[PDB]
Amino acid sequence: FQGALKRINKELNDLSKDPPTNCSAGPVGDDMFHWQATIMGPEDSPYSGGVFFLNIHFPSDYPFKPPKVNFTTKIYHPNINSQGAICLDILKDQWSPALTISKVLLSISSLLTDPNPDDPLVPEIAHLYKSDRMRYDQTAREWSQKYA
Repeated sequence: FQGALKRINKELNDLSKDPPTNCSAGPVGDDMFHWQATIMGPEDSPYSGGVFFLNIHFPSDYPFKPPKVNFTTKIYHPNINSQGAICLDILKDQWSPALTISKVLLSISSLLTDPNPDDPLVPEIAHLYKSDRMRYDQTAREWSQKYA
């Protein structure tokens, strides 16, 4: 998309002018299609105080295809797997070119507060979330401390 860079520039400027709460992101190096992000664990969650890094790759077709967002920090969450993949609706079928990386980051932060156990990337964690929520919560706390 001859116009993807202009849009990533628009978004860089606005994540700068009006940043998402408990989040930051920006380019890494001379490669504008490659961002990194930091998300602070939300306080009303077992991720509280944890500091999570994310890798972002904008597709050549951006904003028509969603960014590919991966956690680089290890994390115990039913919608996030070993490779850092995030099962999030707006990264998949609910993407629109009218969405922004800021909105993506805020939805990820909401996902940390409110997991979706019924659309899991990790079945065992999802099951523990539904059946013994404090076991999941304690582990999420342990992992936040060890890895984040």
